[PDB]
Amino acid sequence: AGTINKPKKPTSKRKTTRLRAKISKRAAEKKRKERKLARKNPEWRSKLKKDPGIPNLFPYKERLLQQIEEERIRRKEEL
Amino acid sequence: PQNEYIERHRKLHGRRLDAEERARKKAAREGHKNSENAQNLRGLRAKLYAKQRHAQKIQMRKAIKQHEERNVPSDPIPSYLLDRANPTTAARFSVPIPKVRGISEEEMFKVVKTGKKTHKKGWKRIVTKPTFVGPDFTRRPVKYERFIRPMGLRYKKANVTHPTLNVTVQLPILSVKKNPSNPLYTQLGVLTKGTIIEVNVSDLGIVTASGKIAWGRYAQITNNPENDGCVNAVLLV
Amino acid sequence: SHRKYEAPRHGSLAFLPRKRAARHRGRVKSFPKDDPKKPVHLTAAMGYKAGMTTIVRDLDRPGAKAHKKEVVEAVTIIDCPPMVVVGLVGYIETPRG
Amino acid sequence: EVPKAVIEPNRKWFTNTRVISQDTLQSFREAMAEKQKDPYTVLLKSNKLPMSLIRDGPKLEDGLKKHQAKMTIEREPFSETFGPKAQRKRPKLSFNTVDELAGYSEQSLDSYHARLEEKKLLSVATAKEAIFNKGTSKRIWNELYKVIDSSDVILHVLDARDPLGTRCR
Amino acid sequence: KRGAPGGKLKMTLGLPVGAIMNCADNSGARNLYIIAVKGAGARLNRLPAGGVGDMVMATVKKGKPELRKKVHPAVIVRQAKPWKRFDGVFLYFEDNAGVIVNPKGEMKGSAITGPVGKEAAELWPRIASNAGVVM
Amino acid sequence: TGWKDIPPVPTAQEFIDIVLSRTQRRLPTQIRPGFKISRIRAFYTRKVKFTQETCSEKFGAIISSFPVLSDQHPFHRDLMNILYDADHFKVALGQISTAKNLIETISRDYVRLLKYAQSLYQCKQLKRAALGRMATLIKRLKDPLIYLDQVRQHLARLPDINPTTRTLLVAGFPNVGKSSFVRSVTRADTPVEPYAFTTKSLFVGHLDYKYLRYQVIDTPGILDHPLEEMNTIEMQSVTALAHLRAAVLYFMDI
Amino acid sequence: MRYIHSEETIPVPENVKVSIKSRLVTVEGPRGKLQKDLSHIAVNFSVVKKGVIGLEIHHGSRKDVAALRTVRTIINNMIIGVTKGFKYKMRYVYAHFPINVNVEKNAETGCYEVEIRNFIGEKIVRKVVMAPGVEVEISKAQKDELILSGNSLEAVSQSAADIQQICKVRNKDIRKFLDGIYVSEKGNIV
Amino acid sequence: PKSKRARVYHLTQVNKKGREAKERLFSNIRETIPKYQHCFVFSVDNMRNNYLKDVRHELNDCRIFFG
RNA sequence: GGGAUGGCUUGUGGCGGCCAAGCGUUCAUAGCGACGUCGCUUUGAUCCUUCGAUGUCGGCUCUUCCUAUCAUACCGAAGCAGAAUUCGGUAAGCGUUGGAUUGUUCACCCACUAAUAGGGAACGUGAGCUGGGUUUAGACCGUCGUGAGACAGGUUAGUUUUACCCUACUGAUGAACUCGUCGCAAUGGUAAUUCAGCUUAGUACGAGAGGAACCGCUGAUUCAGAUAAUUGGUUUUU
RNA sequence: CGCGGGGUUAAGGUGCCGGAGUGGACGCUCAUCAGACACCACAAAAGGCGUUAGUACAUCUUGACAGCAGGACGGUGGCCAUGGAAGUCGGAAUCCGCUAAGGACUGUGUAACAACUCACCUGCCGAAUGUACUAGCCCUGAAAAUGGAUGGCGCUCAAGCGU
Ligand SMILES: [Mg+2]
Repeated sequence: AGTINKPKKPTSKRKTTRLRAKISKRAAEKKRKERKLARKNPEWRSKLKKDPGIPNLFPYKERLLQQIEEERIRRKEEL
Repeated sequence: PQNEYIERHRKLHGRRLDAEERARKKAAREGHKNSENAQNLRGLRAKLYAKQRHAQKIQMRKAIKQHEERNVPSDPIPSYLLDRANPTTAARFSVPIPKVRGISEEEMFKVVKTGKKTHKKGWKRIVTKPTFVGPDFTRRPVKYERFIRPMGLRYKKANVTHPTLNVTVQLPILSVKKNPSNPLYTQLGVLTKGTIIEVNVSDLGIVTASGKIAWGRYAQITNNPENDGCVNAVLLV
Repeated sequence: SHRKYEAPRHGSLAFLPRKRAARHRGRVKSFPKDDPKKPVHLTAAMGYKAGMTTIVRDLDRPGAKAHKKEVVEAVTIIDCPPMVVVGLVGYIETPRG
Repeated sequence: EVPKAVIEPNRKWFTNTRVISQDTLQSFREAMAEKQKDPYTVLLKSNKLPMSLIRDGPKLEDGLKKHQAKMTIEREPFSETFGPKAQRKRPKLSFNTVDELAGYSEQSLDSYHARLEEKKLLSVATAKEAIFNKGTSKRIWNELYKVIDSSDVILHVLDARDPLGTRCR
Repeated sequence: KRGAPGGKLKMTLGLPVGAIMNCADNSGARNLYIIAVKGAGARLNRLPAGGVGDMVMATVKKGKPELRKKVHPAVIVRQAKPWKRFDGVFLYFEDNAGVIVNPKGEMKGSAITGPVGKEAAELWPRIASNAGVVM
Repeated sequence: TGWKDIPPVPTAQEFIDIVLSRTQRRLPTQIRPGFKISRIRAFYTRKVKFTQETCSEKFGAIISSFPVLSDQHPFHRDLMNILYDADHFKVALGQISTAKNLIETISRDYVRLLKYAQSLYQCKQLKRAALGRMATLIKRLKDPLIYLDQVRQHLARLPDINPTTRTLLVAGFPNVGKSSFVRSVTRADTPVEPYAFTTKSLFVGHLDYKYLRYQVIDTPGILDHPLEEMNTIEMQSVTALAHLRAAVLYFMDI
Repeated sequence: MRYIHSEETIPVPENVKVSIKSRLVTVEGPRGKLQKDLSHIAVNFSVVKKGVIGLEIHHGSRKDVAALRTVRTIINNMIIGVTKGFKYKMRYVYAHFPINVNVEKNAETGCYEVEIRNFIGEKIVRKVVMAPGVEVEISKAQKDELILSGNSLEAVSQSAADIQQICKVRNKDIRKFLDGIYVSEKGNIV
Repeated sequence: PKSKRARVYHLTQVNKKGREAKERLFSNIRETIPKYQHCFVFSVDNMRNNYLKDVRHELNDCRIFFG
C-alpha cells in the first residue's frame, strides 16, 4: 500500500471519558454475568484435577521416583 | 483457429524458455507470500482470507488423518428401500418452548395517524408482526377498521418439522390457537415465537388407531417470523 | 450529503491570489539552466507591445490538414529598440539561496 | 408493559384437531367429480376440508414432464456428461436407422425453413412514450388491490363498444 | 467505430440539440430533428451541438410515415451560423441541412439537393460522390 | 460467426463472492440505529434490490448468450446434441432461469417486508435473510455452472461452418488420407498421423475456385456398424453427412 | 538466546590477495580487483591460518550468527570472480520477426550497450546499458546467443536480468507468443 | 523458530522402514549363515547395480545380501 | 406556563436432524462443539396473481473530503489466437453528461460518452433561493355525527420583510526602519485531461470472418490562463 | 477545609514542557501511523515461513534431519470398460515374488506406448533433529468522509512491556 507517501487519517489513541466509563460498566456487568453463569453451569468438573507430573528434563526425576517408591513402601509397611 | 489450438501450439512450439523455472520459483516463494498475506492484509479481505485458510487447514488435517488410518445403514429397512436417500430419524404434556419473550402492546401496535390538521387523530393501530387472517377474509371498511393487518404481512403456509420422522414439509396454516403474549394477539392471528397454530397435516399421512385420517394438528412456532420472513414450526407429537 | 452531478471547480487555484501584480514590469522568475560548455549568450530582452495584425503563412506541417496550404494567423508586434548594457551583478550560492 | 408469555402444559396440544373417514372422503371425491359451474350461485362460506385428499390429481403427462429433468440428471450427472472427467460415449438419438435419419433431416430442414418464414413474416426505433404505461403503475395497482381486499362484490365495468377489449382477465 | 470523424478542425457549432434542419436528400424525409450529436463531451447544463461535417442522431418530423418511427444517423452538410476556415474566410449558408446516412457514412438516399460544405465532403466520401456542388 | 462472445461462467462460490462483493463495495455500508426509520429502510431495501439486480444481470447474460437449440440450423442443432447432451444443455439453462426467477421473487418479498420493518435490528435480520436465501439458491447451481463453463469453452473453440454455402465434405474410414487431402487443398491445420481417429472433431478449411470461396470439412472416420453403436466422434461425421448439403468425397484405401 | 562465539572460515587460493580494512573487503586475482563494503554487518575478521580468513561474532543472536553465512558466500563469490570469473549465456528466440541485437562499447563511459530491434515487429529501439566490468559479445558457436562475462557476479546477473526484462510481451497470450531473450546458461569463464 | 520449511506429508502407500528392517536383516543374515559352505564379499563401486537382479536370478542356489 | 441508539455499522437466512477435530468427563458418559452436510422454502418457462404513506423527499448555485474504483495509468490470473473481454491487485492524480415521463412512494426509460461509481460535510431537530410531506382564517365534494363539527379522504386560493455590527472570506491602503533602484526565496498555493485520425498494417495472429500494439505524426473533448489582427454582438460617438 | 511559618507524606510522579533519576538489576519487543489507564466489543477451538521460553511424543554413530550420486524391479499391458487407455480419463479390487527397497502407483507426459518424477532403499557426509501443543511480546483480526492528537514534543540495550 501507499502508506508512507500518502498516509491516511490517524487512528486516535486518546480515549474519551464516555467510552472509558462505558467500557468499565460493560466489564463489570460481564464479570457479574460470568459469575452467575459459573453458578448455574451444568458442565461436569472433576473432584481432583489432573496433575502435570514431573518434567522429563529434570535430571533427578529417577531419584525422585525412587524416593516416592520407598516412601510408599514404608507407608504400606507402617499401615 | 479451431478445436484445441493452444494445446497444438504447445505441441508444435513448446512454451516460453523460462516457464518451468519461473513456475518452480513462484511455487517456492508461495510460503513467504502466504505469510506476508496473513500478516499484511487488512479488513474484510483479511477476515475472508483467514476464514478460508482455516478451512484449508481443517481439510488438510482430515486428509492426513484419513491417510494415517488407511491401514485399519443404521435402521433396518427392506431391500427395495436400500440405497435410497432415507432420513436419519435422529404424563407431562409440555410444549418444546414453554416460555418466550413477552411482546408489549407498544411494540406490537403502531399508531396510524389520520386527519389533515397539524394535530392528528390516532385511534388506528397497525400490527407490526406477521398475521394469519383465515379463509374467506374481507377487510373491514376504512371508517371502522381499528386494527390494520397489512396484506404484505399475511402468511398462509409454514415449514413444519415432524420430530419423530425428521421430515420438514410446507403445510397450510389452519388457524391460530394461542399466542402466549395476549389473547388479543391470538384473536388477531399474530404469528410470533411460541405461538400454537393449527396445521393441515394431510401431506404427512397420519392415520389414527380407528383408521381415520388426521388432517389437522397443532404445531408450535419456533422462530421469529418478523425477522426471518418465514414461519418455522414443530409439530406437537 | 453528496453533490448529485459532478462538475470541475471554476478557475484554477494555481494562480491565487487574484491580486494586482506588485510591479508593472514583468519579473523573470527563472532563467534557463546554465551550461558552461555552451558559448556565452544573453537569456532575455525587453520590448514594448505595439499591437496586432494578420499574416498569411505558407504552412509546411507534414501530417496536418493544412499541409502545403495557406493559413491566416494572428500575430503580435513588439517594438524592440536596442538595449544598452550598463551593469554587471554577481551572485553566489548560500544555504539560504 | 411486558407480559409473561407462557404456554401451559395441556393434553390437547398432542391430539388430532380434525379427522375424516374414508367414506366421507369417497363422498367428497364423488361430489368433486360431479360438481358443475353455475353463474347464478355465489359462495358464501367455504367448507374447511382437506382438499389435497379430495381434489383429482394432475394429468400423467404433466406429472412425468414435471420430473423428467431431475430423472435425467439422476441418471446422468453433469460431470459424467461433459467435462474433463466425462464418461459419456453414446449420444441419445431420435432415430435408429439411416433411412430414418434421412427422413428426419428432411423434416428438420422443412420445419426450420417454416420457422424462419414465420419469423420473417412476423436505424433503431424510438423509445415507447411513457404515456402508454398509464394504468400500470405500482400506486394504481396498490389502490386496486386495496379495493379488492376491502370489497365483497366486485363490479367489473365493460365498454359495450368493446367488451372483450375492456375485459380484465 | 462510433460515427464522430477524425481529422476535423475546430469550427463554430451552430446546431444544438432540438434544432430542426432541412433534409437535403431524396430519402423521403423533409426535416430532421436533432436529438444527439456524436462525439459530444460531458459538461454540466451544456447542450450538445454540431456543425457542418458532424454526425447527429435525428428523428423525422415531416416526410414519409416509414421514416417517422426511427432514429437515423445524419451528417450536417449546411449551416447558417457563420464559421471560419483555416484560410481566414468566415462563411455561412442560407439554411441548415443534413443527409441521412448509416453508421458507416454511406448515404440512405441517392441524390443531394443543393450544395454541401467542404468539411462534410472531405470527411464523408459518399457525400462527396453524391454532391453536385461543393462550396 | 460463432460463439466466442459468451461471457465466462463462474462456479457457485465465485458467483456468490462476485455478487456479494459488488453489494459490499458499490454501495454505502454505514448506517446508524439513531437515524430515521425511513432512512434505515431505504438503506436495507437498496442493499436487497442491488444484490438481486446484479444476480439478474449475470443470469440474463448467461441465458441470452448461449445458443438457442430450437433456433439453429438442423446441422448445428444435431452437432450440439452430439457434442453435449441436449437434455443436459436445456436442463442447465432452465435451472439458471428458474434460479433467476426465484431470486427476483425473494427480493420482492423481502422489499415488501422491509416496508413494514420497525427497527434497525429487524431490517438487518430481513436483509441478511434475503441475501442468505439468494446465496443458498446460487449454491444449489454448482454442477450446471461447471457444465456450462466447459460447454462455453468448447463452443468458443468450435469451427465456423456455413450450412448454406459451397462445401466439400470429406468422409471415409480412418487412416485413408482425409486429413492429408484437406491439408493439401486448404490452409487448415488438421493433424496427420498413422494411428486411427487422429481427427476427433470437425475441421474446416477454405479454398478459392474460379473466384468463389469453397469450404472443405474434414471429419473423423466412420466404422462399419449400425447407428446405435457409434460413439460421439463418429456421430459428428454422420451428423455432417446427414444435414450438410455438400459434395461428398468418400475416400477409399484399396 | 545469545551465543557466546560463532565462527565461519573462508579458504583463499594461492594466487588471490585479500585485504580487509574497517569491513571493506578488496579481493585481487589474475582477472582483476573487486571491492565490497560490509560495514552494515557486525563481524570480526581475522587470519586464523595461512590462506584461511576467519569471521566471528561475539554475544550475537541467531540472526547475527546467521548473517556470517551471507558474508561468507559474498566473499567466496568475489574470490571466484577474480579467479575464474562469471559467464551468463542468453538466447533470443522469435516466431516471425527476427530480433536484431547490436552490441557496442561506449568510449565515453567504458560500458557496453545492447540495442534490440524488431521485437515482434515493433519500431522502437530498446537500449540496455550494461554494468561496468560486464563484457557482452554475440556468440559465433551457436545461433541467436549473447554471452555476458565479468568478475562481479551481481553485475553480470543484474545485466542479464535487465536484458531479460526489457523484452517483455504485453497484452498478449504468453502461451501463444513466445518471443523473448532468456538466460540459458550460468557458469564460470574458466 | 516460527520461520521454518514446511514438511511435506507424503500421501503414498510405502512408509519408512525403521529398526524393524534392521532386525529383519540381522535375523536373515544370521539364519543364512549356517546353511552355506562359503561366504564371499563382493564390491560394485560407482555402478548402477540394477543387474544384481539378474545375478540373483542366475545364482538361484545361492543367497545374496546387498544391505 | 414550559418543551422541542452512538468505538453504533458492512458479505454470506431461519428452523429441525446428523456428523464432527476438539472442551469436559473418565466412582455419572452426560452436557458444549468450529468445519460441514441433509430436509422445507422451467428441458432456458409464464407474460390471465403489481398484495395498504404514521414516518418524505426535492431541485439548484457552489466548495471540499472519503474510497467501499465506473472510466483513465500500471500489474496478476483465465482457451486470454487476434480483436473484444471476465475476475482480481495498487491507486481518489483526473473526470463522471443531457433529456423524456407528476394520472406520483417520481422512480425508471432513451441517447451521447472514456465513463455516465458510490457516499459524507443537513436528514443523530433546526433563517440562502424556490417546489412536494403540509396542515391558520374563505369555499365545497366524499365518510362519520341529531348538531356544533370531526375526518379514510379528494380539490381550490392564500403576508415575514436583516446586515451599516464582530469574526471569517475576497480584494485595496498603510505608521515605524532616509528615499529609491535591482534582487533573493522561507512559507503558502500549484494543473492539466480524455478521445480520435495518419503511419506501423490489412502486418503480427487466424481455417475463415476478421484484426492489434511500441516508436513517429496530426487534430479534437473537458479544464485552465490570456488576448481583440479578423468575424459576430453591443451604440449617448446621440 | 480558621489565618501563617517549619518539617514529613498519600494518591500520583522523577527525558523536556514540570518540582523530582536520561537511577540501578535481569530479561522481552521493531509495529507501512508499535506501545505507554487496560480490563468491553470486534473475536473465533481465528489467521502469521515474526521472535523467544517451555511441555509431550518421536528419530539418532546399528548414522537421525537437509542434500548429492545411484536404484525405484518381476508375474503384469492384473480385472471390467473404452475408438484408443500399458500405475497416472474412469468403476472396482489392490496380491505375490525379488528384495536393500520400490504403491497393481505421487505427479509431469503420450492418441496409446515410451521418457521423466515421487513414495521407499543403498553409497558419500557427519551430530543433533522432527512433529504437535502451551505461555510471553509483535503483525492481521474492517475503515469512512475539514487538519490532529498516549495532553504535546518526542522516545527503539526506550522516555515501551514484566518483576
Ligand atoms: Mg489417421
